[PDB]
Amino acid sequence: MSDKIQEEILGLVSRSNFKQCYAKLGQLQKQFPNALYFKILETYVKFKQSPGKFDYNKLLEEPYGLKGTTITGDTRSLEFLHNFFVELGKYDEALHVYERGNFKFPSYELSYHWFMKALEDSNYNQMSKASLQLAKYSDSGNLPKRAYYFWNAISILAVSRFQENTLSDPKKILLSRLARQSLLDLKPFQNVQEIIVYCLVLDELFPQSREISEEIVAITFANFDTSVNLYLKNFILKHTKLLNSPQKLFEVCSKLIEKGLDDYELITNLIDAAYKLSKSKDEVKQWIDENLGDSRNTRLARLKLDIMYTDSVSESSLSYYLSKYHNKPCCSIDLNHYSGHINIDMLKSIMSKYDPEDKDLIHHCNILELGLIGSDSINNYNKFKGTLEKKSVTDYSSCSTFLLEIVKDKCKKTNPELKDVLLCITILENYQAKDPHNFDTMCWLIVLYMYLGLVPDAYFHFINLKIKNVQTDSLDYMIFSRFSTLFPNKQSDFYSKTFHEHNNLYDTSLANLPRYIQVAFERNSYSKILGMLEMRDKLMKSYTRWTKTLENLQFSRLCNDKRGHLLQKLHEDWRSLEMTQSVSFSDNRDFSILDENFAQFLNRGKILEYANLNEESIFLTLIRELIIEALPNGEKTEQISALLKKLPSINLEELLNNNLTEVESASFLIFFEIYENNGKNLHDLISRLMKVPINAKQNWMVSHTYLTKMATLKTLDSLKRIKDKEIQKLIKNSLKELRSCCDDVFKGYSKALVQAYEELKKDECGNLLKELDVKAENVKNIKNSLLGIQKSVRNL
Amino acid sequence: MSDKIQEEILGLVSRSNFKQCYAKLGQLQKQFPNALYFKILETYVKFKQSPGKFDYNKLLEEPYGLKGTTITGDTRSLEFLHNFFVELGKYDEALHVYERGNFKFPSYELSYHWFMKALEDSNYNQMSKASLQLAKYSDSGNLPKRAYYFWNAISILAVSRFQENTLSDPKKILLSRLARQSLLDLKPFQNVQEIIVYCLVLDELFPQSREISEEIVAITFANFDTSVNLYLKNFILKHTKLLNSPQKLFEVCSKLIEKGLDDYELITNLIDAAYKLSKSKDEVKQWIDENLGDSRNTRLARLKLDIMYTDSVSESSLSYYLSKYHNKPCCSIDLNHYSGHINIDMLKSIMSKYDPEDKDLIHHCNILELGLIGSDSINNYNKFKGTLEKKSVTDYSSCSTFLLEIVKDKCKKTNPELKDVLLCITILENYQAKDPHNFDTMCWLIVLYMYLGLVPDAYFHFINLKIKNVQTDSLDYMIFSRFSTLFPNKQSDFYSKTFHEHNNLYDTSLANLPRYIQVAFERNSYSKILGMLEMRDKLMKSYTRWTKTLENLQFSRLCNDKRGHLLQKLHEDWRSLEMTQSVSFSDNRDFSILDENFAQFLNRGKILEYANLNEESIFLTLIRELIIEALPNGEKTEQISALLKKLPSINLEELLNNNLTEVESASFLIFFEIYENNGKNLHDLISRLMKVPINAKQNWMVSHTYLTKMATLKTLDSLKRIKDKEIQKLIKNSLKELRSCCDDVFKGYSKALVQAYEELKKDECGNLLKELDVKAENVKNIKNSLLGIQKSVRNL
Amino acid sequence: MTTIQPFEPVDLFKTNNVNLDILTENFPLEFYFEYMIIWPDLFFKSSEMTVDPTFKHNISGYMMAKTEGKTTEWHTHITAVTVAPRFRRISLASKLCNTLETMTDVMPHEVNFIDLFVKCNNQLAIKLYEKLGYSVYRRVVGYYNSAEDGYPDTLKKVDDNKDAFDMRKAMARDRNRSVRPDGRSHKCYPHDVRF
Amino acid sequence: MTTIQPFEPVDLFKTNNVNLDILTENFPLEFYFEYMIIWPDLFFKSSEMTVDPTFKHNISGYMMAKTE
Repeated sequence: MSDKIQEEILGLVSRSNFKQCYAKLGQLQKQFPNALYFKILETYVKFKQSPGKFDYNKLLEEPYGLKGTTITGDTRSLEFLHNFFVELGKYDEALHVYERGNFKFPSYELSYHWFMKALEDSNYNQMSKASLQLAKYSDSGNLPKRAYYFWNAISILAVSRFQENTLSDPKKILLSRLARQSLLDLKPFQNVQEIIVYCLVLDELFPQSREISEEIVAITFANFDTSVNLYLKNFILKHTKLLNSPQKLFEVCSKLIEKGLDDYELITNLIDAAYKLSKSKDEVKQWIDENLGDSRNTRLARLKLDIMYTDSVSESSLSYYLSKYHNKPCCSIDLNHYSGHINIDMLKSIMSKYDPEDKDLIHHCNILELGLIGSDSINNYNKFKGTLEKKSVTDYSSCSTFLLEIVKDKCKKTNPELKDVLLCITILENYQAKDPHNFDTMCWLIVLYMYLGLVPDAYFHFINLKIKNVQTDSLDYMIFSRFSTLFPNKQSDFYSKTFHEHNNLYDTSLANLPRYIQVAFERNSYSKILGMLEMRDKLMKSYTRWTKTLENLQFSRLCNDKRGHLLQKLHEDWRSLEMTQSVSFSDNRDFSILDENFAQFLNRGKILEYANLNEESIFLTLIRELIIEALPNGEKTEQISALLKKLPSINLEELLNNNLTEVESASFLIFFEIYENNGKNLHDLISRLMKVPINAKQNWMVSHTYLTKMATLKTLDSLKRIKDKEIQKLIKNSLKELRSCCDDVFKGYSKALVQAYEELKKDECGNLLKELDVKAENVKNIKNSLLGIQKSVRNL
Repeated sequence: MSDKIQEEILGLVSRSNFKQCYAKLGQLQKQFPNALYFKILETYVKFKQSPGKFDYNKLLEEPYGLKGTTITGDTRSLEFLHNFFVELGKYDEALHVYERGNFKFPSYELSYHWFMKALEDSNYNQMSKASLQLAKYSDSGNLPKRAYYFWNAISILAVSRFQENTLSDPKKILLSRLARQSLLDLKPFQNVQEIIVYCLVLDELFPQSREISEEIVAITFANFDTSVNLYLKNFILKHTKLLNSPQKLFEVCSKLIEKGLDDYELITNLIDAAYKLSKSKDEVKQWIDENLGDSRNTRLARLKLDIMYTDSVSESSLSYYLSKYHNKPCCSIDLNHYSGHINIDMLKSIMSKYDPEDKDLIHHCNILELGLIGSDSINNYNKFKGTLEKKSVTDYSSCSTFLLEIVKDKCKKTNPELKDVLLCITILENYQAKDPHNFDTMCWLIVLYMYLGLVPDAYFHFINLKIKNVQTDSLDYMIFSRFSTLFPNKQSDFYSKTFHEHNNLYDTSLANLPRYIQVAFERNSYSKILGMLEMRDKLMKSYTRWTKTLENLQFSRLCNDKRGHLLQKLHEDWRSLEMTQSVSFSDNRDFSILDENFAQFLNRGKILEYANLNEESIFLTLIRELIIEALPNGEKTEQISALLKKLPSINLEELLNNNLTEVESASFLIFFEIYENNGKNLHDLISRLMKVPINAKQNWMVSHTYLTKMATLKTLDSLKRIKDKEIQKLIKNSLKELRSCCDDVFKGYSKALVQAYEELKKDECGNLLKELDVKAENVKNIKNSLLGIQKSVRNL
Repeated sequence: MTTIQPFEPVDLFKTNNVNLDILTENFPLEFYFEYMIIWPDLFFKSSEMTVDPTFKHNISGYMMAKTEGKTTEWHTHITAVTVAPRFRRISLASKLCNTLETMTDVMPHEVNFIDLFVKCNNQLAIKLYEKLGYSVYRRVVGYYNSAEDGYPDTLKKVDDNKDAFDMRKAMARDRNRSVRPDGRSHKCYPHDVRF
Repeated sequence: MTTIQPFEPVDLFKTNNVNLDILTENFPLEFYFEYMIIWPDLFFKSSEMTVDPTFKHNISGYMMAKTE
């Protein structure tokens, strides 16, 4: 009954309906004079009607804030007060009403609603208080009293892991002691999940105690009589090493291996313990071979034995490993880890002794990745390319590494020529046609097409990767970085189907996570809860999430679309980030899919410059969007003033040029000058924006620079506060000039691409294509893709 | 988590502890307001509490029925609705929800779930629609789109063979056209399995089409260039004959024969082709001999040639065949097929020309089975009984041919004398004692004992047959027919071990078939599927499967064992049959194991009256069983009312006597009178049942009539609805004599055998027994088994 | 006269004339399905067109095989061979074995050899298998051990009632690489037979 | 070189080098999905960074566990 009343008031409240709202609330307060809920609703309707006319202190802070004397136990009144205080940015007050409500009207139901709200707000401090009240009133609950002390301990661990900055040192010590004591009083533990939480409390809240390490080893070792658990494996190995007891470490590793665990971490710690116990190398080797038999791990254990007992890998252990692994993909990875202890001439001698028939494609890949012979990738590719016709269609091709060596070498240049990029694309397209599922070559094709600004050709490969669910957070950066200024086509499947479906992770799955975490608490799945909290925090803070939201606001301005719902969502998402008490962004992007040394590649490879976005660039883009929203009212907002104070204390223009493109920096300064200075210097800033060069040698920056200028100038032309007729004439003339040059810019770039093509057929490029038996395709496809982009850009 | 609730709610429903269920679901419903799954659960709990109080139409039909508008994509919601609708017998609604679910929320998973659910339900129509939905959304599937078009065709193939009655004449042509075209669009075929299904589609859905036969011959002949497939062998031979092309038939047979396929079907079609090609008799004979050499077929090919070219078998071809096969057990079968064209005197002359040393046991057996000499089985056995000591213990003696000839002749009598039944038994046992692995004599020993109702000695024989697996379906009928009234011993290994183990076929293997059925489609083993489709339909409808369950229900009634569980499976088994949309029974009993004319024997030989069971007898027994469940409630069920209308529209009483024993018929009529007429006429009906004579000359009917009388009266005495005094007077009085007589009958039965032994010693029986060189066995051992049977009866 | 036909799944209802033989195994219902699903084309039955299927089962036998191994060890394995009692000693059992040879020496199988396991005491099968050109490759000690017998602990004790012969026929493509004249002296454990 | 990674539904295509083992059970797809649904964090794999994923399967083993 209540919810229909709220919907009609608030339903009216979207419009606002101030006169009908007050008539209806006045009837409801006459019917229910003691219902605090209808008085709170009247205060909300007042605030929504005229925020600056209603005294926040008198109507909210004094009755219901941190010193509030008006306390209720009605769950609807508390939920509505919470949502009201959150909307006001009053996050301390928002959960304080539940804490006060539960103090005055203690119940299991109210304590449970408080715990659930504190989980939704990421307030692990209030979750810790609510869990102790649940333990106190557990007789009316559905879970045994013991469960709520584990919920309290997990809440204390969550504060210590994710919100440590919220704890004074005396409070940290107090909470650590409370967590340990409350779990100690619950012995004997009933299941492995309770033992895991107890070990987590001991390991993380009491670092460097010997007594703690003895306690963790004692409790974990006894569990291994009956069960095998991988969390307890990790605890016992960590703490037996901290105790520096080789005897106990040997017993633990032996017992777990005798249970049938082939684990390289167990085998290495067993070898390290056995060496410290003065056990002979042959005794340890024989014991491993008897208990585990022939595996990848037991063959690698012989190399670890040689290193521990003789400091160098022997020819006998290396030949024994290589006899089964020389033609396995993992071989180069396995031996590179031991590169400091393996004689390279010995390794080259063993690798050269195999029969010509056993020296398969894999074996030659391993030789290359081990650096045993100079790069001969062209001859090796030509020797093995006939394997592409014999493989399963679903198996990924061995020869691709040879081609990716050539592509990576060309792309490592600080400024790859347009012909070098088109050469890499021509090699990879001709290969991808023969190995259609090879995701390594497909990821390189996407990135190379994106570097050329050829988003439709990048999209053709990206749809074949079948990216969905959590992969959208880590991989969408390859094609959706700067999408509003690379390919602004709302009718394309790229935006209407792929981008929209990829947002379901943040809009649906992220929104559902608090529920799943609640069920994890109720089901005693305690070992996963802290990781589920971390997963939620990383998705809330995601670079990909925030970049897509900000780019969609810019895209919706560029298309003259309605933005009210996107701005509302931005403000709701920002409040949700502020409630975490640690406003930061999380980079979840998987760059390691392109190269292992990718971090060095980002700093040096212009090939990913379009996807070069950091925390500061996201934060500057957010501030720009909030500035643009504030511009029509012409008031400075406390929010923007607080965000600007969080920026590094350097010159604003230096900060912009270090984190944004030259055109993005010029766009920011234009909106900032209107906000800070009422547009006094706007003529010179628009003139500076127009001077940013759009040249045919700029690749993706051709579309980006054009569309960032267009988005800036269209936003200014819509801004009713620009009253100066000379400035209005400048904006319209700059829009006309920019529309008039569109065709010459894209024709100039099309001519540069054609010329670079014709250069591919000559000299070193033509020789390499002939050696690889690769046909230079038709430039026609490129031209058609660029013409599709040009048509989409011209129509704005 | 979805699963964890479902058992617990149903487990509370199953204990009728309904009251908490709504609270728990309401607790879930507050947590999960949008989960339709829990709303369906509410209906299911509702129905179980008071079916006649909850409006099926209002709560189920409008949201979920054939016009239901409430459609969900949650597989768990769909599965639970399906199982509920099936439980209501709403089989069309059960799968309709999936079609609507897949229509509204199409996905690979949901299309797959729908196909699997339709597969369980034997709804061959629904796979065809389900298969098409997978093909459209195969892009997220693990099999190529091409597979799902074959799946549709096989589903179309499945309908036409087993569910043609479901297809209107316009729909058949449409499905026939759809099947062919979808497979045409996938040419070229990738494997032999695809070719077969295309050939299968053409042959059965486009019969008698000239173009179709030409197409199949063309594609099949071209495959025989590289590979040899026996299905394509069958396809090509059929249609080439349909093409009436002697040239092509010769070419096809020659090409297949030259590949080393010794096939008489190839040879005959080769032989048939050459004559129409006017090839000379000698040319064909040499060509066959040159390519195939001396084989069983090629020697017999000369006989077929003689008939085809001169209408008589020549002495030369027959003698050449006989030169090697006259003393082979296959000889009689081969020549009897040609009996119509072989001069008996010419055959007789050759068989007499062989040396006495070559006229071995098998030679004389062929002489006997060919009717070339009068029956001399007594002298022949005595001549050849000396082979029994020298043959392998594991080898079968052909001496049984002579002894079974005696056995059949006595058993062909319409009414075997008690001495006559024992006479065969005495002969066979001494032979089985010498030929323990001969099943031919062993089965007759098995068959003879059951007619006398001496189950334990036959069971002594059955255990040595090692009947297991599929043989239980075809062979258990000899001992598990009517077991509840032949040998009601729950403690005997016969029931506790043998009967129980034999049920594993129906309770576990039958349930397991869909998972095997699924993999065949995924593994593209299409060529076996349509035969694999067949097994289940027969297996639900198997005479043995249904009989054992119904007899066990009576047996559990006779033993006062719990039947609540037993009926539920019966209703589940009945529902499982009904969903197939073709209610029938399948007679899988192998009567051919005993005699070649056994179809003629069953209708005339009282020796198998105990095993004489037809569909009508099976259907009648079910109706009696279904009645018994309704009797305590005393309401007429639509289920029974629908079934009774399916019985032949004659007066009831004749139908019973034509398919059930007189005592079963009298019992059967009784149960209706309480059900149909509230029991007005029990006074006369019970008296008629009691008047049915129990005489010592009725062999198996001695036990059968007694126990059928016992089972009926105990059920009535248990029936708390019978309130009338004077009927109750008779019921307990009637039982009272029945317990008293329990021993009077058995001694007279025990008395009767001993005189038959004295009869056997004297006159025709004894003189043959002196001639047999076999001496009558010891009566007491037979008496003890009867007195064991008698002992079992008292303890009832 | 014997014609060779595909074994259909429903033919298991028609194999009683075959399967009541004391030496022929009635495998679990699951087991028959496996062979048709993975290797449908090698699972066939011998049919007598002389026997009317309306009155009597015409199935005189059927063959169960699998293909296994890789490279040099790619072969066809004869798992089970049976012939209806009425049709024994007339070389039908040879015909099925020969029928495999034509069927497996060609595409798509092109196996290097055919092998089978036979009990060492089965002199009847042994002489049959020798006569077509199969040779003993090795003796498998304890191949037919029950759970009660346990795993054989030593190759030195041999029992013709418990050991199986690994019996091989090399194809022409194998160049006799997979057969040996002295294999009766070579002994291995059941776990050493791997492909 | 072993890293511990979440087990993804599509990894079931890449486990043959683990699951052709005579002692390792190949469960129905439904049973793997039940563990992924109820205990998504307690279903994880060991992956070998030494083995190029494109060339061959880098899954060296896995754990399936539940809380109860």
